[PDB]
Amino acid sequence: SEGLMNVLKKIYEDGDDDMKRTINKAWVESR
Amino acid sequence: SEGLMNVLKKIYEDGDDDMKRTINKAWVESR
Amino acid sequence: MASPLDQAIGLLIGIFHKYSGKEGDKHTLSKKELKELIQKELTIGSKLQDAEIVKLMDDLDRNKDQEVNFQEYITFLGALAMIYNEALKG
Amino acid sequence: MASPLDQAIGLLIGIFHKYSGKEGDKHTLSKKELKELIQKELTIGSKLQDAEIVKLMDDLDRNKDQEVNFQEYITFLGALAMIYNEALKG
Repeated sequence: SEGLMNVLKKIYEDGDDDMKRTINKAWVESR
Repeated sequence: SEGLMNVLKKIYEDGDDDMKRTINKAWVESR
Repeated sequence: MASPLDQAIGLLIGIFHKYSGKEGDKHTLSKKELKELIQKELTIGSKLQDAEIVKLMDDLDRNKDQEVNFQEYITFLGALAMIYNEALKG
Repeated sequence: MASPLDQAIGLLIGIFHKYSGKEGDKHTLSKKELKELIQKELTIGSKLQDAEIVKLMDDLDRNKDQEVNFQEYITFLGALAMIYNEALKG
């Protein structure tokens, strides 16, 4: 495989809760 | 070269200045 | 627990994907859809700066003329943050 | 919108410049700077992943082979943002 994205995919597993709220805020401003 | 920074300056000078506010917060809050 | 940076890169995602979502699931913006992002995010309504936005669009389209990809749109925001002058001084 | 984006690009500089400017006026991150930036500002999911954090640091330095510069660090955050592919699919 590309190798790169498989190292970066380990940072996804950090378990954050605010990023998925802030994306929704940045969408909801244009409703 | 193209006059990149001279066209991007027109956006720096249009931004709401929260850039420098958030920088100064992030420089204080980590201690 | 990467929350402070993850939500800031999440702001750039949540801005960008509104404008591609106008036509589909894609991770790209076409040159006029990119200009829609600029005018709808940076609301210079009735100002003379749209002549500067069509040049800013040509600086963005220099990555690819047909449609500008999300990663190159972030590379351009990296230049925009560097050209801010005061930000990298304090 | 403008102010929501302008503070988010201010988060990236509010994180970055504390490390690049730690021993001068410098605008680049060396291998120790980027690792200290992540372990202080983002922490981690588990300390067992730190061997993959030094590989992410080596993939960041891939751009220059000594120390990574600001636009290249943001370009790599564009690839890190692309790993959150669901937010770029909607």
